[PDB]
Amino acid sequence: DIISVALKRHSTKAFDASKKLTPEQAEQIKTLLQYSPSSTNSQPWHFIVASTEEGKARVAKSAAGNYVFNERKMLDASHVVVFCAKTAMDDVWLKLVVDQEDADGRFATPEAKAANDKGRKFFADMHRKDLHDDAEWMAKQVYLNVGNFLLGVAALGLDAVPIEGFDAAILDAEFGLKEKGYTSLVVVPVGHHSVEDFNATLPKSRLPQNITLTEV
Amino acid sequence: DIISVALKRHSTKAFDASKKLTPEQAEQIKTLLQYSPSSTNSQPWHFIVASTEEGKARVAKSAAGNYVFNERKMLDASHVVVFCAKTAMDDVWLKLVVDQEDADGRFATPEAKAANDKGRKFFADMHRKDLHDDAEWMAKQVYLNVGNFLLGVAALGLDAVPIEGFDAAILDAEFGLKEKGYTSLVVVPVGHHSVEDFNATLPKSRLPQNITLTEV
Repeated sequence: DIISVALKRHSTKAFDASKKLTPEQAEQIKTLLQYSPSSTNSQPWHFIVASTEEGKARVAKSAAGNYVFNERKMLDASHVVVFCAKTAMDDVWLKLVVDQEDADGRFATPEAKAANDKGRKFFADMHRKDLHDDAEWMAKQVYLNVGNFLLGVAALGLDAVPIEGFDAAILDAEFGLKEKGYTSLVVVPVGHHSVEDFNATLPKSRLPQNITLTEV
Repeated sequence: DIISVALKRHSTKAFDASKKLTPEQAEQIKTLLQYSPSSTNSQPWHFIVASTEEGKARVAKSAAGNYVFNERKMLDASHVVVFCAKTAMDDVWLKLVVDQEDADGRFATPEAKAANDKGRKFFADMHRKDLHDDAEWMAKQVYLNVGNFLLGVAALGLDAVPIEGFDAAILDAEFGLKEKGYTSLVVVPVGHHSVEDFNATLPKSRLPQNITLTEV
């Protein structure tokens, strides 16, 4: 029951370090990351999945200064996913996407492929040429992926917490992201909460629909 | 099985206009919209849910020019959700949120309420005062909501399609959004796909994880 899932999930504030994902769960979270939708199937993303103690420690380097209050979340979780966006949408990437759709059998003719390519380039060009906002456009797709992921892991029975409170300059440098054409946006530790997760026993709060919703 | 849901959902290209969701089903999609997470529980969003012939026709005015390929999706679907972001993060909104958390019983002391406000304002100020990107920051939270929503409605057994191919200036004007403090970002028609939805049976395509994913 997905409504139950959405109401019962919460942002975990403390993880049980003794509780790890099963091998199947580890495969399943990667599937969730991969199969998120995105505008034009542009998939303008990279994920770092940290499962080792060293890998997690490397990510937790970003929980520094004002962000130290998120360090233990990264360290004690089973798996920590860093969601990264491309910094620029280039034609090489657009070619990878369309070539992949072709390999998967989505095009009946070379002319269907070309038309799909031209449509995708229309949207990309709107951002990278007209509005000069392709960085933010791609970042939006990554945040969409994040929303999909949080509901997904909850439906798997897994605890998680989305994290914007991290130093992306430190995290980018740690994984050489800038040179590779990426930048880190959101860190999401995943696992099982401990008894120290104070947010497990607080009521969920949201603004009333009277404020956020209009019907016509 | 949420992985099955993830793999079997698709972007609907043709809706059965004879198949309306009940008011009770609409209640569930409104719950999904409301209960999405967001940075600091900022909830910097408004939703228009159009379900009448005239309501959807109003939204569909935005699918003009190069966007006519999306017009029929907005007209034929049962319930069409316009995701909107706030255009600026104001102090009044921040107070609304923390007061709601208080009303919902999340603070045992005044200092706990004050701490939550202070933390929230730290992030808000980072965006609106330092980076001058609060509009983009909030739009990112709205895209996260969209990701949650697309997986959610799929898990309810409902078809949908996310739409960026609309003229947001036209949609904003039609619903007077800008002077209200909002701007439209994504239109999501929801309903049941028709047998003429070619995309319901086309193979799904994603880049392999060997490109997009790094394990450490």
